[PDB]
Amino acid sequence: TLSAEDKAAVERSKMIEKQLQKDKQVYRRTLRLLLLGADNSGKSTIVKQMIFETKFQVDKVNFHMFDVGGQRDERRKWIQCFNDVTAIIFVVDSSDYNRLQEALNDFKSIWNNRWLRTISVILFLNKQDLLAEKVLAGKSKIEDYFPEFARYTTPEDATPEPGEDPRVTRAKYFIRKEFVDISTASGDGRHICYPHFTCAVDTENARRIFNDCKDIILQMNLREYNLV
Amino acid sequence: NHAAGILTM
Amino acid sequence: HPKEYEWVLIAGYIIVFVVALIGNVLVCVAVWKNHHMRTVTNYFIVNLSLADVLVTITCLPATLVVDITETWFFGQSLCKVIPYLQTVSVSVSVLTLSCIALDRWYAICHPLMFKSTAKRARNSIVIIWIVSCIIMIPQAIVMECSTVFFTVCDERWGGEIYPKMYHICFFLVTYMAPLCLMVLAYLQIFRKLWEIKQIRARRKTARMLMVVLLVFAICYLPISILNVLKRVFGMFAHTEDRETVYAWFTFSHWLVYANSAANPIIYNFLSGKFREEFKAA
Amino acid sequence: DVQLVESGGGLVQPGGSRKLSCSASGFAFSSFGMHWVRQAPEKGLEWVAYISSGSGTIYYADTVKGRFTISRDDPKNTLFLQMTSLRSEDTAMYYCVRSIYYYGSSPFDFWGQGTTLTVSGSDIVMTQATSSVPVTPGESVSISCRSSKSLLHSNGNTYLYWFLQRPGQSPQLLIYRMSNLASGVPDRFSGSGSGTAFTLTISRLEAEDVGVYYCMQHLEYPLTFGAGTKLEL
Amino acid sequence: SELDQLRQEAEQLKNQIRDARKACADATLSQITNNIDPVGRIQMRTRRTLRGHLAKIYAMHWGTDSRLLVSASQDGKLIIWDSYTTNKVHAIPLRSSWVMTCAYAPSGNYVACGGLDNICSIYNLKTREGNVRVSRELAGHTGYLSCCRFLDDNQIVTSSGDTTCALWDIETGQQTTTFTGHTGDVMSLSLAPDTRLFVSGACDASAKLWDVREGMCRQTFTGHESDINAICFFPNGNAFATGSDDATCRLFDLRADQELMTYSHDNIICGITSVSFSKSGRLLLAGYDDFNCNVWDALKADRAGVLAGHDNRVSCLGVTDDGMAVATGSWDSFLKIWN
Amino acid sequence: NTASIAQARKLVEQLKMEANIDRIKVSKAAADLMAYCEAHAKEDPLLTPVPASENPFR
Repeated sequence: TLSAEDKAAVERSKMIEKQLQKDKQVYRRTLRLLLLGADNSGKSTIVKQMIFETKFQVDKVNFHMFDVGGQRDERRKWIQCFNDVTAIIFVVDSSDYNRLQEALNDFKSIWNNRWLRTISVILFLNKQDLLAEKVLAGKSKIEDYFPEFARYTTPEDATPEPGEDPRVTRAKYFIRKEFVDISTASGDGRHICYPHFTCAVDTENARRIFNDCKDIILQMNLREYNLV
Repeated sequence: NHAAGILTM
Repeated sequence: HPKEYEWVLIAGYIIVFVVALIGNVLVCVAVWKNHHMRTVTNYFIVNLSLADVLVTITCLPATLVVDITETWFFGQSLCKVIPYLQTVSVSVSVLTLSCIALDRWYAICHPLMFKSTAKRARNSIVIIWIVSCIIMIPQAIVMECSTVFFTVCDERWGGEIYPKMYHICFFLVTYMAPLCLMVLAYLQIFRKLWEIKQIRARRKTARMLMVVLLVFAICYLPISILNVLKRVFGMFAHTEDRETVYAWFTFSHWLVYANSAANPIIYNFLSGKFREEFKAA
Repeated sequence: DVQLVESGGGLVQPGGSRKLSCSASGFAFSSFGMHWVRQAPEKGLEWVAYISSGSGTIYYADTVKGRFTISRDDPKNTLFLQMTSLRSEDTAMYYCVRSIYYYGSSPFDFWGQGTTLTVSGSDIVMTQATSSVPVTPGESVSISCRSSKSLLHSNGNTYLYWFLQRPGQSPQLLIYRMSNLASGVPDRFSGSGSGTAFTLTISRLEAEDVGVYYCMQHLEYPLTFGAGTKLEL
Repeated sequence: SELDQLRQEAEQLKNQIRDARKACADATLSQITNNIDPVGRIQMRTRRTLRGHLAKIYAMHWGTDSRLLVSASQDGKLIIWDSYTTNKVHAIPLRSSWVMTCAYAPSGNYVACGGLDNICSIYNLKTREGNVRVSRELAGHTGYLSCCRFLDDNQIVTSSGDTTCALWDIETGQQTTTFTGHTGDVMSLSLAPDTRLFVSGACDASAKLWDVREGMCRQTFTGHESDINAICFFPNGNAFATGSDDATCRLFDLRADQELMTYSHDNIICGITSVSFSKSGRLLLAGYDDFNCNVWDALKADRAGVLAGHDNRVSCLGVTDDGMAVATGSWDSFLKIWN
Repeated sequence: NTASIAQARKLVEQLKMEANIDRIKVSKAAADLMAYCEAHAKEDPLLTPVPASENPFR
């Protein structure tokens, strides 16, 4: 019993719904990644070497990564918007010993957040070359900033890359243990942390993010199929 | 035929 | 006159009857009552549970009274309509097990081609029901209630060229090509799923998926090889041992109803998430 | 700027065939329903065709159903009317009329410029009993347009439109749905009435308001126009 | 030196206003509204359900004629619905997908939206070309902006998360007045019915009453303990109700300059995301994080019914201007109408 | 460090400007809220439910 103009209005609404379902088919297959990090960490050099938003592709899969960093040091309130992202890419400047404890406290504040109780963190310990130079030079110790390093020795379950000193490997795995301690001591089962070591002139990062988002979506699907 | 009338499935 | 073999047979029939009925109706009313469990995964599960109640109420007591009395009471109308419903419900439950295995293979071995849609689930349920109703119509034309001078409800074709081909393609439809699709899907999910708390937690998944594959692949072997021996190669014509044939057939039918009873245990109630989402309803 | 321009006119002998093209410049053509409305060399307006947005709905008039065919090309921004089996009662001037339909929209708002084509029943009869009123500049005039069926739909809207055609130009939407003024009209035009009696009133009539005033219905297709009342000075 | 004397003067002034607020409180709202009859049970059922969005709905706003509403979602789309027939009048795609606010102009012409890109985009719906075109983009804020409210077709008040509000003139683009004084992220505002003074609530557990015409902060209200993330005026413009993260709403009064009533229940632990009154001022509705709204009898403070039906967090809520519906929009991509 | 002195002087000026407003008693303000809530009681389609002939969301 609709009129003529009412029938044409319903036809307009149906065409709008067709366009919205096409955009849903495009939107469901994209992967969002919230990028976070300190000021001297060089997250922008990761993004530029592979500006809020940035879209890139690996193997016809569309990644859509945004660095929200135009606001001030209170990240406590806008982080509710990012509770359905696929992963959080955290970047650490792992060569400045003075500013590393602040990075550890920031990672503890991101891990135990009440809106991020499901979101997995891909953790990039950036700037490895400066760390190697600082360890093999022997000018600035790590035991002055971390007193447990006097009693840390490399474990047998590690595989050092060929060409580097064992002291460099001990320092690298000490930093990695210091972040995965905060990773494993909370939220066991819902989300995990994937640490990678990364240089500045390295260019294989899109493959690493691809494998880690593969694992994240695999674990989410093993959970949501009543299958785990 | 002995096996006659037994329903399948 | 019942023998000693049927002293436990009727008890074993009624226990799987009440277990299958109770388990399947609680799964369907748990999905219907709750609203967090109406995902894209639980469409195939509730279709499988409707197929399972149709198997356990349309196939079980009719073939029980035939497998105890060898006497057909129901006349030609039910002798035409009942085996069609039986083969339709069995083939629906088998084909929806195949679609469950294909969907799990899409969602584990290919997680970044976001394939499992709700439109795809609706299309696959419609294709299962349509193909299963169209394939089983020769179980409805040629059924006759013949008395020889108890009375049988059996097939009678023209010639020995058509029913052999029909029952060998029926054997490929209701048992074999589902088994090849299920073996492919669950073997590749086993290869993918084989920090150590996570590895020891996702190894139990591959173990229980091989349990699901084995419970399907064992509980449909003897009835299907018996049908392809009887209806095709013309065995069980001249036997000195016919009661052994009769016990073989009633045991294979009990294996089918045991599988249709065990489906909502190994598909739903053996997962912690379904228990934690079941007690909220 | 917003304009529609059509071409494809000229002499056609009867029984022939001809295609008319209306090209759009300056608006989002893919979201506007498009009408074709013709005018005889001395009579008033009548409706000939309609195609929706997305081409999912097409309507024709009772005179040209089956021998006219309308279509649209959305990437090339054109509207086509392919006419076969022409009679001698198709000699006219054809106008290409845009119209958009949503809640609170303004249909029939922009009219084209028209091609001159020379050729050598349970619908609503909108009668307009006056035909020529001699007017002076600076006086209130009222123009009456009686329907036969009641145009007041159940959802409150009274689908009656008032158009103005000046001598030598194309028609222009004055009032849509019996009271709402069109965007760009002076505030001295106003419409009133109910159900089957409607009226237009003009206060302080200027010299640029002479012309013919048409009343269209829009309750149900075919949209039937009125005979038009001339305002001779 | 002088800074200690300045801090002591500030402390003595705060003590003076505390004693002055204490001297002007003789009874409470619950001791005057004890004799009136209560409301009783309220059963409001979902009439329309509007399903078009792809992600979480973040804000909505009813048009001034109580029929059309705009809703903004996190997939980067405004959708304008005709709520009587659930038709989609418009679908506007945004430049940046992170939108935290929404507004409908009181003329029906414009629609504003903003978010994590620090920019208030103002869209013009009634064009001569049939499409929705970005009329302009206001950009002077230093943080994300959380609420936008139209005064008329030419000026708009925006509250951003860099402890500031601003009054923009759309015809030029530069902000004409900047309201500062907060010490935390301003999360929501609401204008008076006369639009001569508005009120704004922040994360420093305080709400402030600003004068639009002059430009100075008039009064501050400190009653809460956590971040205020919803605020709305009582309909005569002499009270307002705030919603916070400590699971309690409360009703402050402007002339008595202090808090009158606290709406809370011990089985409620999650924070409030939306607050708006009703047309009389007797139903303080509230949207919660536990996926359902609650209707509070706003004179005797007892609860009077719930509006359950959402699967996820209720993020926005609004009452029409004739008072004949309540639209709640939540994070499961649904708006729902109740009356 | 004079910017802290300017901010403190601005804050105390803000406080003494907020201290000199006239306040009515809470009893009268509660009475006026009650009077407005009971003088517009008949015009509320959420408090007093309207019949389904005048309810357009039916």
